[PDB]
Amino acid sequence: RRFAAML
Amino acid sequence: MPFVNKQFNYKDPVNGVDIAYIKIPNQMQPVKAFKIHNKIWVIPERDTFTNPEEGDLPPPEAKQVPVSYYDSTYLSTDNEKDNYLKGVTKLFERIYSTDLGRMLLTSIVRGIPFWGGSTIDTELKVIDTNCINVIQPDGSYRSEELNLVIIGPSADIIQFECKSFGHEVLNLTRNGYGSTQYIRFSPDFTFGFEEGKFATDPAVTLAHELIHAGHRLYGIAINPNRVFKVNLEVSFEELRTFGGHDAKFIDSLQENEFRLYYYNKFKDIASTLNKAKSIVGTASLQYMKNVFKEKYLLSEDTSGKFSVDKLKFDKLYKMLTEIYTEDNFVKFFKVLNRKTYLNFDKAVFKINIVPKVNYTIYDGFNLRNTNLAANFNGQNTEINNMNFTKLK
Ligand code: NI
Ligand SMILES: [Zn+2]
Repeated sequence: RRFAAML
Repeated sequence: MPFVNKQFNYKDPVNGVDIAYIKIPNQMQPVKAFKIHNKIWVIPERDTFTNPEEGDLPPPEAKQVPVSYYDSTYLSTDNEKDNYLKGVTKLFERIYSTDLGRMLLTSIVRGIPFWGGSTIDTELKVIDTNCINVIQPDGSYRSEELNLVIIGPSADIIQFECKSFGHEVLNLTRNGYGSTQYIRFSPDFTFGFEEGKFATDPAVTLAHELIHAGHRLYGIAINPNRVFKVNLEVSFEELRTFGGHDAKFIDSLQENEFRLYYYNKFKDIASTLNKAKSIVGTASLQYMKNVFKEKYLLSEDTSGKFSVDKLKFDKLYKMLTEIYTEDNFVKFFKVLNRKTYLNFDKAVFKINIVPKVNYTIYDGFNLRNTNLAANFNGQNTEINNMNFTKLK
């Protein structure tokens, strides 16, 4: 998963 | 292998062996899939199966570029699917062409999900969600083991991720068993990162996912609920997947507690192999024992009994958890890349890596013998401006 998915 | 054993075209005739129609444990209509390598399949379709809550193509409160991106039209024609297929193929070859990638891919092929789907503890049975149903000439299906499926994204085209089917009573990705990994991914988009002038090499983005899949295939993935404050909370799993600079954020004590933990889980598997008396399927209990001996690098004594070798375990474990990392892949590819995981994409670009004048197995975007060779010009979306289309 891309960092975007931590947000 | 040259890795991928042939140049598939999406229109190539099915042969029921490496080009066929399949089902993925859901009823769904069959879709055309391609085995590009032992245990590895590619389904050039938008993923509207693997999730019940995800069987459509943009929701009301959807995020904007460059976090999410929507286009229900993407991957709906045979030309697109053929292109998708050839893109994914290229990236596998690009990854495989590196020593690091060669190893990761080998660990993945070897990483067959454990046969722990039986009620009797002396019986080895495959878990059905680790297979696909492959259509045969009479319209009958045959179940086939696989480790990895590359599939088109769902509604959100750039929501790349590893997904796998669960178990009523087993945590396959976390108990050392592993399960078949479905990677939502697209070769036709990438991201501009800080600082977003420079585009991420799609080979790096796939490798990232392959590393997650590595973890999950060996049942050593870390619960996403396990996070570390970073400043912001990020999962243990991602920080270690990226590696490099980010390693600093990982508590070494927990790191060691998981290691001992999974050494034990491998003992369980060894112990189970020792107690095995029967198997389901067609070869062979002895053959499956050897398969798993190799996966978990178990040691076999003269009486044929299995045990975990501490050295071999430490090497295997280290390989999967801190050698296969995004940061390390960057080094091998010698491309430009974010130096940390905590880096916001600043843009999204439509690309096309299939033409060899656009992107090569060896240089990615930064083709040698072109103006794009130096200073990562190939990754510079302002300089290599015909290879990138900024989205919305
Ligand atoms: Ni720092
Ligand atoms: Zn990730």
